[PDB]
Amino acid sequence: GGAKIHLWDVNRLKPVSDLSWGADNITSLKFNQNETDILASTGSDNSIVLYDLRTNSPTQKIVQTMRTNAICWNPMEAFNFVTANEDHNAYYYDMRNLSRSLNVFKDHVSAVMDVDFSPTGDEIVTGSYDKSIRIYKTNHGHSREIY
Amino acid sequence: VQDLLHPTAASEARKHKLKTLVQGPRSYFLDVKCPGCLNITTVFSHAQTAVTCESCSTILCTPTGGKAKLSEGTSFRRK
Amino acid sequence: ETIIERMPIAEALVNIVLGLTNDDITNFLPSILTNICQVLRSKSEELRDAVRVTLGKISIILGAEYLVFVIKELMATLKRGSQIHVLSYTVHYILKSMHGVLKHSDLDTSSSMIVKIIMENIFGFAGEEKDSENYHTKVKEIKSNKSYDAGEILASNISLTEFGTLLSPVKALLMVRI
Amino acid sequence: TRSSVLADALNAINNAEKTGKRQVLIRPSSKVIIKFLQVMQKHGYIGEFEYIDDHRSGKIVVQLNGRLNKCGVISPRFNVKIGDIEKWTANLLPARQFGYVILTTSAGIMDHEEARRKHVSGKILGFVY
Amino acid sequence: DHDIARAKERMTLKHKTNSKWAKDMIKHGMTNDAETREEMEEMLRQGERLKAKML
Amino acid sequence: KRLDTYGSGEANEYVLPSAGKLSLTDMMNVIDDRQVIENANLLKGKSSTYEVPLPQRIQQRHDRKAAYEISRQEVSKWND
Amino acid sequence: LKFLSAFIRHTDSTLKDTALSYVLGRVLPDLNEPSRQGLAFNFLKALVSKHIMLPELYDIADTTREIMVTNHSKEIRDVSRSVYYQFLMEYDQSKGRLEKQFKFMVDNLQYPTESGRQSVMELINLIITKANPALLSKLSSSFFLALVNVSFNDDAPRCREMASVLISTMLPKLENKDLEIVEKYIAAWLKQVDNASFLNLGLRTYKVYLKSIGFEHTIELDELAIKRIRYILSDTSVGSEHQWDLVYSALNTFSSYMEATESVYKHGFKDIWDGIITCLLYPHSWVRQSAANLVHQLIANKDKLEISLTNLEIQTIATRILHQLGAPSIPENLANVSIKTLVNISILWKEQRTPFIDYMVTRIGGIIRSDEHRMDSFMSKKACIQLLALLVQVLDEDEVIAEGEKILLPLYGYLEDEEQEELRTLSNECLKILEDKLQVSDFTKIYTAVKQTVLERRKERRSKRAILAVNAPQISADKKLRKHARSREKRKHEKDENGYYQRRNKRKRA
Amino acid sequence: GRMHSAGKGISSSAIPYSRNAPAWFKLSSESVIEQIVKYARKGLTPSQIGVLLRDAHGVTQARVITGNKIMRILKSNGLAPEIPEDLYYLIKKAVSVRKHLERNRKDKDAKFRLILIESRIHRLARYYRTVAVLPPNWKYE
Amino acid sequence: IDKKAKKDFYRFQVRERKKQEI
Amino acid sequence: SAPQAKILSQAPTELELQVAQAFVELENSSPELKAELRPLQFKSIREIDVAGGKKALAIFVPVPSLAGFHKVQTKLTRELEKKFQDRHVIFLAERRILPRPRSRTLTAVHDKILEDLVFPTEIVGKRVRYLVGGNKIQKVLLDSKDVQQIDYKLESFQAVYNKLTGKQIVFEIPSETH
RNA sequence: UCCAACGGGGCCUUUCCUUCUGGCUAACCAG
Ligand SMILES: [Mg+2]
Ligand SMILES: [Zn+2]
Repeated sequence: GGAKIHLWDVNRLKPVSDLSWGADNITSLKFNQNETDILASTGSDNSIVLYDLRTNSPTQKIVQTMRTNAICWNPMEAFNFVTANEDHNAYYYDMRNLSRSLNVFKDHVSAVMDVDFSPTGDEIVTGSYDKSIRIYKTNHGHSREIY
Repeated sequence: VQDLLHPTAASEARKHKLKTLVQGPRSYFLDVKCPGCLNITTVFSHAQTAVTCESCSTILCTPTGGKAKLSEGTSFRRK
Repeated sequence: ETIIERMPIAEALVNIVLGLTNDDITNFLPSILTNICQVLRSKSEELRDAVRVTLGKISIILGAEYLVFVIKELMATLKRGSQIHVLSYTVHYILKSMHGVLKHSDLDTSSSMIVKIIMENIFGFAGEEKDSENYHTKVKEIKSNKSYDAGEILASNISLTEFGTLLSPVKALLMVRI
Repeated sequence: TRSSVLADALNAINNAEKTGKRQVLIRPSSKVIIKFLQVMQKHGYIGEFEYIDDHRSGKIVVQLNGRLNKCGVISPRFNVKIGDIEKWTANLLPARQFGYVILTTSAGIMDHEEARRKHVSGKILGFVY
Repeated sequence: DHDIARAKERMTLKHKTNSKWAKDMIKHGMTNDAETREEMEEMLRQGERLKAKML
Repeated sequence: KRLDTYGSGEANEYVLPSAGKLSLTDMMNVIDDRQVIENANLLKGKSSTYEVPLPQRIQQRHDRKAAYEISRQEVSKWND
Repeated sequence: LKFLSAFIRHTDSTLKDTALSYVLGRVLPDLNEPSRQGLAFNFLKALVSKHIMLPELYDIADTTREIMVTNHSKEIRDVSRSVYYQFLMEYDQSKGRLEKQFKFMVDNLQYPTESGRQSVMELINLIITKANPALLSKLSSSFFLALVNVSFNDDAPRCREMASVLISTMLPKLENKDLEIVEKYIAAWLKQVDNASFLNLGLRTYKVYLKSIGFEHTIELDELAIKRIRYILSDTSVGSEHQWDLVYSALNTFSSYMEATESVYKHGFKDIWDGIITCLLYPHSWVRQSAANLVHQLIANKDKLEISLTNLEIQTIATRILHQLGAPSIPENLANVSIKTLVNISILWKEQRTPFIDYMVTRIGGIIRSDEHRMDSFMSKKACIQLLALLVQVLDEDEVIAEGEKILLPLYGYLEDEEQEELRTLSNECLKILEDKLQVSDFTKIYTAVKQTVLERRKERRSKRAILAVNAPQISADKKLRKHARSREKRKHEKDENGYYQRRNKRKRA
Repeated sequence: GRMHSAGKGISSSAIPYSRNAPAWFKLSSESVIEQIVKYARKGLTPSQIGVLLRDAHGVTQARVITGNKIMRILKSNGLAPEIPEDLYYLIKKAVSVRKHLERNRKDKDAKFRLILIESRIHRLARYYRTVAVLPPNWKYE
Repeated sequence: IDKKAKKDFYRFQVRERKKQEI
Repeated sequence: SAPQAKILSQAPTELELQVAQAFVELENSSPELKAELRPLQFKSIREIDVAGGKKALAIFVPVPSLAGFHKVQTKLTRELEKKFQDRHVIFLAERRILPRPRSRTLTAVHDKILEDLVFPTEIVGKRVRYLVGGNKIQKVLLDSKDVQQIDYKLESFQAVYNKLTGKQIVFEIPSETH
């Protein structure tokens, strides 16, 4: 994902497919871990786009009030993913219904830069611009730890 | 925290006219119908003059500190 | 005020000189050809186009055996700034004009000089100046790149044995990052 | 009154970097400001920036990632020879190859290394490191 | 409605064609590769699907 | 009254204006035979003309929505 | 796919149907962006050519027929038409499907885009040109009505011309029973005298009927057309309510009728011929052009007439053709036809002296010297000056001498802006013909007569203004003031509704 | 940023981004030019003319509606000021203050403001002399 | 409009005043 | 009225004749709209392709008549798009550019062409996004007056602007997620 | 015959009319 999000094959030197909702550039992207054909990307226009390789097309797009820096899919729930956002928050989303979030994580005091799931799927870790790392339980909106 | 590049439309509506990302007027124009005559006159919302119906010389609005106060009995529509 | 009208006088001079004896030809041609190429120093585009057509006609009258002399004369007179772009535009024009008269292997002697001009104007400093957005000029020699067409003219004439002259600069370019 | 809009832009960027702001707004913009920011971007000191047209001098919004130690303008815009460039890089930069001096030359606005490569010179605009 | 129905007919069609079983079909060819029983069953299925379209 | 030049150009019969505009239904009804009409069996029925293709960005919008319904069905398999 | 097509086409070995089924599965979805699927179409053409039977090929046929009519690229429509046509003609299909396929084609003939309709007519033409008589019989009545609709009313002139051409090549191949249905429709439309639109439909369809099956195949339909033509042309006066479209249609079909048979020259058809002569000055230009062509054949074939044109009638025709030329704006074609008729009439007058060509010459000179409608009179002047050059050639040497003064006088001013330049060049050509026709002495005698006559009158007029001034200085002053007022009005620059500034006299109307 | 005062106000007009006439404006540009000419003939200044047109005729901006400024429209029709409008009003304000000071010589405040007003006339009069809008010999009172 | 009108603003107005002055 | 009346060009093209025919048909059908359709007349037509595959009709019109054309544009354009389906109709004024025209005049007229293109909607703003690698995205923000219409025409506007000015531009309608 | 690249030649984006500045009296000298 750069100016356009491209699909590549190892045995070809030019991009194999061109995916893009429009003209806006793509800042990050993360493949799903269970439904391996589903991909999510983050745009510079404060948007999250969902893709499916089986249809070779984007599927859904939601715009948020601020930019999202990182996305991680739940390794144990194929339809759930968390987003690291610039409004100090990390948001938990369901793929099938993106009009609301499943949860909000609220403890950081600067932009959240990265987020990752534990492979057991019961915890997330967030890194921030405020020089700290926080660990959350997926079911609770405040961190249990700060490093 | 707010996105300076992509402000909310509600947030911009609260800001001063010159302090928005792209500055433009908060005024507008009206179609004011004369009471006695029913002709339509275009009037500026912040009109500094007592606009008169050309057919009747009938007062339609009165200047104030900001928006002009429309004379009672005069109907209006936003143009 | 009358310079553009007088340039074809140079074409008349080449014709009368070529009728002379060979010793006289060697004594008058270099003066005539050199003098034409110095007018290309001019900052007038219309004068530079008038020079260019006279050089084209003289090139037909002469053969490819005189092409090496003209190109080496052209490289000597045009050396800095927009003059580099004028050099390649004029070199293509002479090749374009001589397309009918040229025979097979006529450009072998001047092949090395041409490819240096071609490569410098696609990948060299001259090529970059043509691609620069900051470079605002109305000169047509610079906005227009004719190196690709010159390469086609050359490949139509070169003997296959010397075709490694074209490929060698390509290989040198390909070794470095691109 | 306003004398150098480039100076104001660089000061605002420095203060935003100082206070930990992830974005900064610059008003007014200019061609010189855009070229200075493009050099900064090419060398990795700033990320995306967007220009906003208001039929006036304009505005810019710059994204910051914490990678700018300092930026500044050199006022007045002293005339610089090819030989002088080294001297300037000695006076403005903390180390030998740490940062760039930005010049406006006959071939445009560029860092000092590219000015040496193209063999051009002119006046000095500022520095970034 | 026509374009919404037309859109649905595609991504159903693309989704079926991407199916891993369809990829198994292309792994043989040239009327020389071994004809597996599953391929023979599809050949029977191709027959009636062909009949439906003629009708 | 006034001379109608209709431009300054040669007369062309194909440019000649026609007509109330006559539909194909009007022409076939003039026969008033009901045995000639049935011979034109292809001309009776619902209109079969194709709709003009929509703009691609509008078409892609419906393609994206259709792709999204399918993807939701695939992931809902994981629900159990 | 391009290699795969050449592999199947040439090499004896072939791929499995399962492998072929998968590839068509890949092609079908991507096929709705045909612009970059050209090489895939060649692959599809290979499969139908070898008649390889796949279930997915039937879906390809349904997709590729819509691409034929909806896509904008010409190449894709061409290749998608070829693959669809071969599939339709070769692959096994149920009768229920076949009717639906041909139902599609007729309805697509009403597609909005003109390129879509043109592509359909390529497929219609293929069926008409190559199909079983039984198949054509089933579809003759349907195509005819659909094609006739497009020919009658369509935005694209090319589509209307194509629709007529398809009917022209379609009717001859019809069976007698099928053609006999077509005759009812043309007859029925003509019978609808109440509706003007039905008359244009009948008259225009009758034109296509001739030159395809010919004249006298069905006498009853021929007679109906003449009654409609007689009815229309009779009521061409001011009180008449007929539209210029209906008059023009009647003249078109009569012209085709005139070519078909020589019965037009019998005494029965004289009433129609008189109406044609009336239409020479009909208010619409297109009616004048069609009337002019008919009269040209009338004059060229005046001997064929059972009742030869009386010299008075011929002279009345000449007056009306001269009046045509004097009209404000006339096209190139009407001018060329008019002078050809007037030259033919001149030959008759020359061969048989008619005491009632000197009359023609003065009328030609009147048009050349007219200043009315200066902005649009170039074509009338061109015809007149070219006409004089033709009259000189036909007229005998003794005869031109008598009329040499009349010929050369109007052209003298030209003999002394590109339109003005063209007129002066034509006049010089005319003088050269006069010089060659005459001798050195007669030519110079005529030239001096005009030169002195033109120069004498100018100086004579110059004096009259002087005597006018001396005797009546005040009235001369008044006349002078009116002259300057007139000039200023013509001299002034005015803007159009589009801010287009032009001088008053430059303003052009007809 | 007031000159001759400590005020820091920013009140002003905000020109809209669009440079085109409003879609709801459906009056001929010629009729607007005629209205400008009648108002000027009655003696209104260009500033006051714009107020009347904007308040009562829907003319958002004369340049946007007609393509020309009111200043340029009037000059095309023979209507032009003797001196620029802003300089005109400064001289009149000086005259009213000087008239007041004749009767009231103890008004040291009014004496102070006349100095500020006159210094504002000299700065403006200097500018117009450079652009040749004002004849070089022009001096204030 | 009458109270807002200037007697001496336009060149024609001063010329008219010049006319009556003499 | 004949179609040639609507066409200012002395030698009309076939497409010009067809569109003028549509004009006169609309005039005749209309009881009173003719009163304002009749004075209006256009200079030329250009049929230009779009990225989606369909086409757009650029109708070049005189500058002073553009006001009346705008006054009737909504109805006239809907009628023409009915007559010419699969083609997008747009009215642009033809503005003088010749003094090789100068660059500043090209920029001014290109902007004015843009405002003509967006009509009936208005341009809320313009932005340039500078990406890290060096790419630039030029974006034009349109108002939401007639969003349901212009949403179908945004690609047509981009194609027309690229074809006329040779610039890549992206039209966006803020306040909506497209 | 059509289409896409690449090369050439001729036109067009300019209807018509007014309109550079400075000296001296529409002229005449200067830039
Ligand atoms: Mg104040
Ligand atoms: Zn009233």
